[PDB]
Amino acid sequence: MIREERLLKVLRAPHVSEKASTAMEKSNTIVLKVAKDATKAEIKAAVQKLFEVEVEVVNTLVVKGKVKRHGQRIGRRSDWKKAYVTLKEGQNL
Amino acid sequence: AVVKCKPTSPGRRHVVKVVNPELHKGKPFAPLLEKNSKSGGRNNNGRITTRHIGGGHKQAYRIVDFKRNKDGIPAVVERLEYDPNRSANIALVLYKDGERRYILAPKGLKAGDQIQSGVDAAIKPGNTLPMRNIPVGSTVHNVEMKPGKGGQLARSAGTYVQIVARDGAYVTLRLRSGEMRKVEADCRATLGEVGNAEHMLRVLGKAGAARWRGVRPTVRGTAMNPVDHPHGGGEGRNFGKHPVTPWGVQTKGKKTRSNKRTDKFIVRRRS
Amino acid sequence: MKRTFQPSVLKRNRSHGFRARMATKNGRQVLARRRAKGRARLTVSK
RNA sequence: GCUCGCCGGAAGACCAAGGGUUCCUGUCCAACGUUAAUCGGGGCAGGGUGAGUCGACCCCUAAGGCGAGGCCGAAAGGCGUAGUCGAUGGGAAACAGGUUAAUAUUCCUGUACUUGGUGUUACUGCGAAGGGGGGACGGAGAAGGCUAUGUUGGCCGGGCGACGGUUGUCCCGGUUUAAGCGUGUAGGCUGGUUUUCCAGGCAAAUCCGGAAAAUCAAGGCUGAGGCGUGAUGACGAGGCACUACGGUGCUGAAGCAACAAAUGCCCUGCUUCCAGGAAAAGCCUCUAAGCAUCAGGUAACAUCAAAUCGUACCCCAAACCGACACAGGUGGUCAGGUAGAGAAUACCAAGGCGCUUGAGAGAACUCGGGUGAAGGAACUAGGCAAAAUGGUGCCGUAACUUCGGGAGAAGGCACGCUGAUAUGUAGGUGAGGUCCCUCGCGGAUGGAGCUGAAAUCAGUCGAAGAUACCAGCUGGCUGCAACUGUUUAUUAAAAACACAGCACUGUGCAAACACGAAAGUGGACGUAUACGGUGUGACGCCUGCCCGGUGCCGGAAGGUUAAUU
RNA sequence: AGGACCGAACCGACUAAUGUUGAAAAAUUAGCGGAUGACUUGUGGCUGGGGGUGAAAGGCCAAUCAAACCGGGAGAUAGCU
Ligand SMILES: [Mg+2]
Ligand SMILES: [Mg+2]
Ligand SMILES: [Mg+2]
Ligand SMILES: [Mg+2]
Ligand SMILES: [Mg+2]
Ligand SMILES: [Mg+2]
Ligand SMILES: [Mg+2]
Ligand SMILES: [Mg+2]
Ligand SMILES: [Mg+2]
Ligand SMILES: [Mg+2]
Ligand SMILES: [Mg+2]
Ligand SMILES: [Mg+2]
Ligand SMILES: [Mg+2]
Ligand SMILES: [Mg+2]
Ligand SMILES: [Mg+2]
Ligand SMILES: [Mg+2]
Ligand SMILES: [Mg+2]
Ligand SMILES: [Mg+2]
Ligand SMILES: [Mg+2]
Ligand SMILES: [Mg+2]
Ligand SMILES: [Mg+2]
Ligand SMILES: [Mg+2]
Ligand SMILES: [Mg+2]
Ligand SMILES: [Mg+2]
Ligand SMILES: [Mg+2]
Ligand SMILES: [Mg+2]
Ligand SMILES: [Mg+2]
Ligand SMILES: [Mg+2]
Ligand SMILES: [Mg+2]
Ligand SMILES: [Mg+2]
Ligand SMILES: [Mg+2]
Ligand SMILES: [Mg+2]
Ligand SMILES: [Mg+2]
Ligand SMILES: [Mg+2]
Ligand SMILES: [Mg+2]
Ligand SMILES: [Mg+2]
Ligand SMILES: [Mg+2]
Ligand SMILES: [Mg+2]
Ligand SMILES: [Mg+2]
Ligand SMILES: [Mg+2]
Ligand SMILES: [Mg+2]
Ligand SMILES: [Mg+2]
Ligand SMILES: [Mg+2]
Ligand SMILES: [Mg+2]
Ligand SMILES: [Mg+2]
Ligand SMILES: [Mg+2]
Ligand SMILES: [Mg+2]
Ligand SMILES: [Mg+2]
Ligand SMILES: [Mg+2]
Ligand SMILES: [Mg+2]
Ligand SMILES: [Mg+2]
Ligand SMILES: [Mg+2]
Repeated sequence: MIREERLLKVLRAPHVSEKASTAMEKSNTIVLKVAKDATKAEIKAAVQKLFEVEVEVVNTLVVKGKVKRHGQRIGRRSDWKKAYVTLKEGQNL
Repeated sequence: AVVKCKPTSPGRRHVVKVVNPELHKGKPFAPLLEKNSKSGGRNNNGRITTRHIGGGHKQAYRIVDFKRNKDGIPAVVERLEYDPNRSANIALVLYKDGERRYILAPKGLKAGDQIQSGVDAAIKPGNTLPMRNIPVGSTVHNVEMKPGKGGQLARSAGTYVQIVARDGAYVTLRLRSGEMRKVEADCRATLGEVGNAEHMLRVLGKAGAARWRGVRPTVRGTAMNPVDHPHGGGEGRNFGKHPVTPWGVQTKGKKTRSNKRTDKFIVRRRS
Repeated sequence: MKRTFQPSVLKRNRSHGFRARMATKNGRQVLARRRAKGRARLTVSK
């Protein structure tokens, strides 16, 4: 079992976008920003505990931050991890 | 057999090849094979130390019994075989206890022939005996230099050694080079001549055949510049120098042997 | 026409990378020189 | 949007390398874009990369690297054993359809598959760092059996035509379906089984190897494709309806056969040749110590697990290497039609483009092309350049020659189209059906349909029938080099280098020789029919005289002569 | 069968014209040689500067080669300009 302090750290935010709303509407899939080291098992356990719904499958991907400019100064945004969490057909989060 | 090729193309006109129909046409005996990869003539510093080596056909190594110490057990030749690693052919012999080995193929040996090694082996071609059990005057090959080390002399195709005398614990041998050499009577020898004596009759016929054997072109010292070779330089063809190696040592007649450790064992240099 | 620089990240790392420099004392002196100069980029690794 | 032009073995599509947001959407036009720009690979903001099966990771090793101890070396360090790394190679498993503005073998639908852990059922000698097997391997060549794929016909849907004709032997379109699962075929390889013994396989072995008998011959292994199923499904020409006219909602026929056919598959096959063609693990199988109703193994049933990283986009290029949005360079895969030997070439399909300055004018001169009276190398250093030749079949072909050649020598004839021979021939393919069988994917026969050169005869059009593209100029004398190769990246390709062949000479193996203060290593797991050095340079006929000079080889009595004493 | 023949891909570079502040610090166009072999090409590896490598041109060793490049001795020395 994964300790609940870990679980409280792995979920960072819901992800808002047209793809995310379409995913939730058409495939019962919530899209979340998660911690970089959060595995699929941790994400699933944390959604099943913190949001107390049934998870079927977690798909994950790493988003690489963009290069941006702030007054001729080159900067880079941080990389971050996205999770496609598919709910179990009556879980409705 | 020695057959001349017909001149259907300029690279074939001079080819003379040796066809031995007796050789096994299938693959070698796998348990006795080994990998050996090529060096290009380079040593462990990565430097060329022997020029003119590189390329050539991939070759597997055949483990050959040069010791022939399985005494008192007869064996039967199953087949002659081609060995890319040496001039002589090799014979796969089956020992009556079920063990298989390769030996250098003696002249006239063929499938079905029985062989043996030991102090009580018969004096017939293919049999290995200590030379104090082989009569003086005999023709031998695969001669040992130290007892139990393994055969080291008269291994190349068509070669043999003559036992010319026996004096105490040493025998005198006439080597192929004409040298008379002493070696301890307990050193072993195989009776007969190494086979494939027609090996020296082949003609490669073209540069490519030498490239197939891993021999790279030799550039004459006189075709170089002085910076590269003592023979280098000159307007037009010029020599005017005593011929030397690329490292500047006279190469027409100067002797290079210096081994006082082994001088005793030589009776008369090949000279 | 073929030019002199033909990139390969594996060759780059094996020949100039941090661990290649750390492997010999003269490579470690390269690293010491670059740290003393204050280079923001020690090797080709980053 | 309609026309036009261009590429199409690419200028289309897709991998790997390399790049790194260039991808999609909105907004903006300062700078950047060789012009303008409302546009952009430009600015700014937001969005986008979804895996048990793809790849990495991982197991395994090659070259090579590092290397505990070790050996060696003023120091730094060199080499190297046991090991440990290292792919460009070996090792488990997924397909079809739908979907996004942008991802999909990753999402969804449907249908599969692999490995491993734990729990139950039955059976039970399991056990490795050891043994054996296997994995596991070259070049070339020939042919059969197939598939991809194409063509025609059939089927179904639509059409009846802007100007003579078009209800027919007319026209247009479609005619697609995977992995998996069952079958075990064309073909390839091999005799099988059962006992007993044995100096071999670092010990042992029921395994391997060897020997000896009995007894049986069809047993085993491998194997494309087809068939069935997967699939009552999906897809589907087209048609119906909306639009925010970009596309979506819904419905949906036929979905067959013959012929042709790969460079793909059977095939890591077969045949043959010499230059004689990785390794290790996964895997099978045998045992050691060890445990021995435990463990552990064999299959079945359930259940759990398959993490992590990559995934956008360019990729013969405006995104990679070339300072550039640069006529350059960059490995692999796909492979339609008509003609054609063809991946040449011409025109096209799918698909992609018109190359980021234009508008005029119609001088000299320059560049790239077309044609040219009469002459025809008179040009010039030189026929430089240009012009010309150019296909297939057949006829025919000299000196010389190493007997292979020279030779495509030279030179010449035929060639389109229509009809007949025969409404389509020779030939290929070969159904329905019948005869039989040791029983199927079957053997004999039969031939319908399909497909189809080539020739001859007769006629016929043009100036011209290898009509375009494409596609040898030829002969005579002579120098050099035997030949195929190599070379001055970027003014020299040659007569220069190499070469097979020849000779001399060194070298007896701890070889000579070479790299190395050394240890070592190459030479070579080679052994004088071998290896190094040197010169000469296929072959044929040959290779004369000189050892005084220099060098090398041998001698060693005599003179001279170092350190030492 | 063949370092065999003709000829694309592929590799090369014999001739000419163009280009020469180029489209290009070696190319383009038309022609040209090899094209189963001493062939060609990808990935990785090894050899290091009086050193390597060289079918040998003093060729090549990052647009640099009769002694690479970078830093140091170093403000070498310069009866010369
Ligand atoms: Mg999933
Ligand atoms: Mg993933
Ligand atoms: Mg040599
Ligand atoms: Mg020679
Ligand atoms: Mg020269
Ligand atoms: Mg010199
Ligand atoms: Mg002269
Ligand atoms: Mg002279
Ligand atoms: Mg950007
Ligand atoms: Mg865009
Ligand atoms: Mg502008
Ligand atoms: Mg932009
Ligand atoms: Mg190793
Ligand atoms: Mg080492
Ligand atoms: Mg140590
Ligand atoms: Mg490893
Ligand atoms: Mg690999
Ligand atoms: Mg896309
Ligand atoms: Mg077919
Ligand atoms: Mg993609
Ligand atoms: Mg442009
Ligand atoms: Mg370009
Ligand atoms: Mg073409
Ligand atoms: Mg004009
Ligand atoms: Mg003109
Ligand atoms: Mg003209
Ligand atoms: Mg005209
Ligand atoms: Mg004229
Ligand atoms: Mg005229
Ligand atoms: Mg005339
Ligand atoms: Mg004249
Ligand atoms: Mg004149
Ligand atoms: Mg000309
Ligand atoms: Mg012309
Ligand atoms: Mg003359
Ligand atoms: Mg020549
Ligand atoms: Mg040539
Ligand atoms: Mg040049
Ligand atoms: Mg030139
Ligand atoms: Mg040695
Ligand atoms: Mg010569
Ligand atoms: Mg000559
Ligand atoms: Mg040829
Ligand atoms: Mg070249
Ligand atoms: Mg050209
Ligand atoms: Mg030729
Ligand atoms: Mg050719
Ligand atoms: Mg010169
Ligand atoms: Mg250079
Ligand atoms: Mg110097
Ligand atoms: Mg000084
Ligand atoms: Mg100065």
